[PDB]
This record gives sequence, C-alpha cells and structure tokens, in this order.
Amino acid sequence: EVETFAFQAEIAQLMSLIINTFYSNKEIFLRELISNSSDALDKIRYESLTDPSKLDSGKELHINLIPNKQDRTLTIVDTGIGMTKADLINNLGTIAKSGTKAFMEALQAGADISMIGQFGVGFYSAYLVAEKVTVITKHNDDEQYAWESSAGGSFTVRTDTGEPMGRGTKVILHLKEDQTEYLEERRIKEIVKKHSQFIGYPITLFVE
Amino acid sequence: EVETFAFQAEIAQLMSLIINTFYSNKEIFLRELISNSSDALDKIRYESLTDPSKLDSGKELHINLIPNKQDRTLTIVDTGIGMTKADLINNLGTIAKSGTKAFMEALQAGADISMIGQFGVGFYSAYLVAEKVTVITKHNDDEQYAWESSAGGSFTVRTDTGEPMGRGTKVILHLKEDQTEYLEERRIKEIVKKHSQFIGYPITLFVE
Ligand SMILES: COC(=O)c1ccc(O)c(OC)c1
Ligand SMILES: COC(=O)c1ccc(O)c(OC)c1
Repeated sequence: EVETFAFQAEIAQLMSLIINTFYSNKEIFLRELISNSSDALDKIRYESLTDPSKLDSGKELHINLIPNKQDRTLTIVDTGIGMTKADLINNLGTIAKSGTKAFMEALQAGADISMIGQFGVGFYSAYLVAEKVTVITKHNDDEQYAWESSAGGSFTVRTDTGEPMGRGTKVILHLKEDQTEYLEERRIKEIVKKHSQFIGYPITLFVE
Repeated sequence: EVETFAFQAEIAQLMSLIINTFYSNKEIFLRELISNSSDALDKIRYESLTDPSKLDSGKELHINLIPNKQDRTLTIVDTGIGMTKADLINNLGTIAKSGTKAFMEALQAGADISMIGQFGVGFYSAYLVAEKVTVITKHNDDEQYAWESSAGGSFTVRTDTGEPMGRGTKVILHLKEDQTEYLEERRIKEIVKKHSQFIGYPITLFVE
C-alpha cells in the first residue's frame, strides 16, 4: 500500500533547479547528508539525557557509508532520532518551503548551490547525483516507513516491511550513470576528509 | 526563589577556556547567538506547520538586537521555540558535554575558537565578551524562566516575573568593560553583515 503525494510547488522548483543547473561541484551532497545525520544523532542524544530508555532502540550513535557498485547505490545510515510519517510528508522534518524561498533569493544575490545547507534544504542536494532517492526511517514513536522520489513533482510513502532498523534513517542514493565516482573508496574518503572532518560521531566507510 | 546549579565539569572547563585563552577574534559571539536564535525560530515554524495554535503566543518570527550603553548590555531577542526549565538546566537545550569533548579534541588537532558553533556549543562564546549572561526564555509548554551565570562554575535558574515575553528567548550580554564596541551601531551592523547575511528571519538592530 503506497501513497503518492505532490511536492509543494516551491520544493518541486528547488528540485528541478538542482537537477537542471550547470554546477560541477556536486560532491557537497555527501557533506549535506552527513550533517543532517549529525543533527538527527544530536536530537536523540539530547532526548536520552533525561530519558535513557529512548536508546532502547539502539545505544550506538553513528554514521555508516555503504557503497554498492552492483546496485549503483550509496547509502548514508545514521542511528539518529528518525522520522515519523508526518515528518516524512512535511518535507522530511524540514521547513523546506521557507528554506527554498531564502535559498532562491540568495542565488540571485550572488550565492551558489554549495551554500544550500545554510538554508536548511541540504537534503535536496542528493539530486545533484541521484536519479532516485529512497529514505528508510524509524522513529521511536512510529512504525518504519519508506519515502521515495525520482523528482518530477511527487514522492511516495509506504510502511516498510524490509529489514527492521531499530532507530534512525537510511538515505539510499540511486546514482546517475555518470556519477559512479561516489562509489569509489578513495573518492568518498577524500570527500569525507574535505567536508566532514569535525563531525562528532564515528563515520564508517564500508568496503566492497 | 533562586536555584543554584553546578555546571558539568566539562562545561565549566569550556567556559574558563573561553574566558582565559588569548583570542582576538571575539566578534563571532554574535554570529553564534543569532544562529541559535535562527534554529529556535526554525523549530517553532516547523511545529506550527501542523499545529497553527503553536503561534498563538506570537506569530512574528524574528530577531532583535538591542544595545543599551547605560546598562552596558547587548540583548539578542528571538521569538523562537523557547526553552523549558529542564531545557535550561540541561545546558540550554544543547548536548554541551559531548560538544565540549569534540571541540577540545579539535583545538589540539589545530582548530580555533571561531569554529565553536560547529560543535554545538556556540552559546558559550557569549563569554568572549560578557562578564555575565542572563537568558530569559518562554516555551509554550512551561512558565517564563531566567537562567544566569557569571561563569565560575555555577548558574542560577528562577521563574521570571518581569516583562512577559509571550514566546522565545532573550540573551542579555552584560559586556566586559573593554568590550563596549559591541554597543556601537556601526560595529554591530558590520558584524551582522559579515557573519549573518543569510539568516532567514528579519534582524532588527534597535538604535539608542
Ligand atoms: C530528523 O530528520 C532526520 O533524522 C534526517 C536524517 C538524515 C537525513 O539525511 C535527513 O534528511 C532530512 C533527515
Ligand atoms: C531552543 O533553544 C533556544 O530557543 C535558544 C535560543 C537562543 C539561544 O542563544 C540559545 O542558546 C542555547 C538557545
């Protein structure tokens, strides 16, 4: 049982701007997703300070990067707070409609695509490299869900019955055919060291 | 009725490090506080998406900067989410104990004080310039409280009976005697334009 939703107009415009603008510095998508993971891990850590049972669903707070050259996917897994169904539908827990407005203004006023995360909409930079993005997520207060979108104006939500994850978010990037450099160990290491060296959680790059 | 609490050891060490290290670039405190305000304004905006009555306590989302040369105070007011008493006691809603550990590591590994906000403890940069900091805060789910600290290991919390604020946080910076440049309109404008030009809420600098 799949539900199909329309992106808000402003988010659909932001997505096609990302997909359609000539912009070579695509590697910033990973920085953006790891930061979001870091924020989600901060929120569950904070909750746990006053309610340690919040961590019943898994105590280890970390980030895994899993390339798979067969499936052509790069997956970012965190054991952060997770998202509820309502969070997923509301632009994955973000204020994306006003974040998009602020980002658009900035882009006229001289800004570039790499500053996207300053406007709270760094998630959508996933579309610099992915033809399709699948987000599996489990929050303590809800069931496990899968969100999916290949852009074009709509996303689906379904309850996910695949591999239980306990708590956190997996962002599965189905990479565009010319973006397979982001599955190479060397290149992912370079990028993590470049843009994500002061993240306060361990980041494990899986090998194949 | 005032309660006096001990800072966690790690926070007390972070504070005296801020107070005691030779570091000229003190102006970053304002960037750090405005960002925290921006995050708080993002959280109430998000909550309001699905429950517009959240905004009953005030619909305008913004930031005010109020210098007062008489009192020698610079106050940053936001109409963000606010903090509960429990948030105030738990390091003002932050994961400051692990943020301090990550920041300390980074400072050995070559980092400088200006990167503090990357470790989620930018609030404490207030002590680059303030001999004392008072935080008045009102969350929808709680009463209005005042938190206060001149560092030295302890902070107080009291319910605040002064001017009702509706919803949000006021950070009152009692500036060190040699830090009065941060009360000059020109200097605050310069800093806001330098470090806080893509904040997605209006920032009003009051005049005297
Ligand atoms: C709370 O939201 C999250 O847990 C979360 C985590 C990772 C992400 O890449 C993400 O995109 C918005 C959201
Ligand atoms: C939710 O926390 C807040 O609303 C908040 C707002 C402004 C600040 O400067 C701050 O320091 C921690 C916290």
